[PDB]
Amino acid sequence: GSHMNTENKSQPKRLHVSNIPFRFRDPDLRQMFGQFGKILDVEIIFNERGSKGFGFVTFENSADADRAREKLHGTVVEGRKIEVNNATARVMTNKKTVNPYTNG
RNA sequence: GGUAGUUUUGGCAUGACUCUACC
Repeated sequence: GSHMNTENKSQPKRLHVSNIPFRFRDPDLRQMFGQFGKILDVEIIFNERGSKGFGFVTFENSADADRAREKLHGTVVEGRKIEVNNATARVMTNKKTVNPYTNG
């Protein structure tokens, strides 16, 4: 038995990226990662301080995601050697608290 | 109900609350 299966959870894959500049944004990220396959979404982590030093990227499927991972893992950008990984199970994401449109 | 910004406190280590808008 397992916590999930590849029957309904997902279609794309997702990639953690560490040690990136605090001065990168979602378009600065996808510019490097998109040379291996189509980006579908991007995420950056925020205490207050901007980027918590890492971000994530969403790729059209795993067989093009892992190409970026084996290539960009160890690349130094603005002097900082980045890591590239599979993402590992998000928080209870709930940026949908209230709006007039939600029911009436 | 569907999407984006306003801006960092500073290298934090696998995820985001919070603020301002649009719809």
